[PDB]
Amino acid sequence: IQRTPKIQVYSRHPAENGKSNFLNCYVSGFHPSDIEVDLLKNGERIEKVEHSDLSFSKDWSFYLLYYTEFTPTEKDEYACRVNHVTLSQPKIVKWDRDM
Amino acid sequence: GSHSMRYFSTSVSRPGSGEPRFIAVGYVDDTQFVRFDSDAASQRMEPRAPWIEQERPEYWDQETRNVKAQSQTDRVDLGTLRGYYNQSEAGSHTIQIMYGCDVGSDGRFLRGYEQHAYDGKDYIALNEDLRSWTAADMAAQITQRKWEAARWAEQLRAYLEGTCVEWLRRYLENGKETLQRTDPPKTHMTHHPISDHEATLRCWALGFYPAEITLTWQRDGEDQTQDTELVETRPAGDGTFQKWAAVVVPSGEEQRYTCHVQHEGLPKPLTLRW
Amino acid sequence: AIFQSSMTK
Repeated sequence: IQRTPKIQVYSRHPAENGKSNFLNCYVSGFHPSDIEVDLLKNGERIEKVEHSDLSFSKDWSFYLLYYTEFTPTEKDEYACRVNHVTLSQPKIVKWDRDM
Repeated sequence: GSHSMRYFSTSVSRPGSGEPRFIAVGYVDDTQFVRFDSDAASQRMEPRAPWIEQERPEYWDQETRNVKAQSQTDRVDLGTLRGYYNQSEAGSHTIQIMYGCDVGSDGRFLRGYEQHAYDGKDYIALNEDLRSWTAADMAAQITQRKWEAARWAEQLRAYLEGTCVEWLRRYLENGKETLQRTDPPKTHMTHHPISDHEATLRCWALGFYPAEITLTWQRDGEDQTQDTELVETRPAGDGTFQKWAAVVVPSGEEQRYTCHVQHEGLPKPLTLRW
Repeated sequence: AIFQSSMTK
C-alpha cells in the first residue's frame, strides 16, 4: 500500500521582487518514505537545498519540508520536482506567488 | 497551557544493502528538538532546537545510547514481522513508532500513548489505560500476547507517567520563550474574479503557532462547505505555520460569506467578511 | 529524553 505525495510550493514570507525570502516545497501524505525532492530555478536544479528530518502524521504518512533562501524577481520561475515510487514520472509543481 | 512530548521513529529495511535505515525525531508540541539518523556520520543524537543545546555531554551520551538501542530492537523486529506475514526477503518494509505524554498547565500528567505501524498500517497500540494493547491483525496478536505475558506495558507506563513528564517539564522551562508561546494568525482576505459571474474569496492565516487552527466558511451565518477548498496546514520554515481556505461565490453576493478563524492565540474567534 | 527501554515484537 503506497500513497502518493501532496505537494505545496510557496514562500515563507510574502514575495517581494528583489527582497530575500525562503522558497518552500512541502511534501506530505506519502508512503513509503524514500523520496527525492529538488527545487528548480528556470528548470535547473538548485544546488544548495536543505530539508527537514523525516517525520510522519497520525495516519502514518510521511512529510518533509525542502527549502532554500532565494530572492524572487519578476522573470525568474521556480518549481519543485518530486520523484517517488508512486509517480510513473516525476511530478513538477510550479511556484505560484499567490498561493 | 497543556503540552506534549513525542518521539517518532522510522526503520526501513534495505535487503542486500546493509542495515535498516533508522531515523528518530523528538518534538515538544510542534517544535522538533532532536534527531538521530543511522546513516549520518556523527552516530550521535543531535540537537535541532536552540534550547536543547545547553544539555551537557552526559545528556547526549544518554540519548545516543538509548536511541541506538531502540534501533537494534526495530532491526530485529523487521525480520520477525517479515516472518509473521510470510513475506519475501527481497522487499523493503517499514516499522514506524510514535509515543508521547501530555501534561497540563501545572505539569501534571494527563495521558500517555504509544502506537506501532507496519508498512504504514496500524500494527499494535497501547490502550488509553496504559495497561493493555490493541492489535490490528493476527500477526500483531502474537506481539500482544507476548507483551501482555511479559507485563511490558508496566515499564512503558512508568516512563510515560514518570521520566516523560519530568523531561517535558524541564524542556518547557529551558525552552520557555519558544515553547510557551502562542503566535496568533495574521489574517486577511483576497478577492479575485473567476469570470463575469463568479469570484474567489480566499481567507489567509499566516504566522501562527501552534499548528492547530480551524478555518470555516459560513453563508448568511450558516455553515458552508459546498464549493469550498482548503489546503493542508503547512510550515513556514521559521517555527510558524500557514493555511488558507477559499470559496467560489456568485459575483455580487460576497457580503453573505464569512470566514471564521479559531486559534489558541486569539482571545476570540475572528470573523472575516468581504 | 527518549525511552531507554524497548521490547522486541
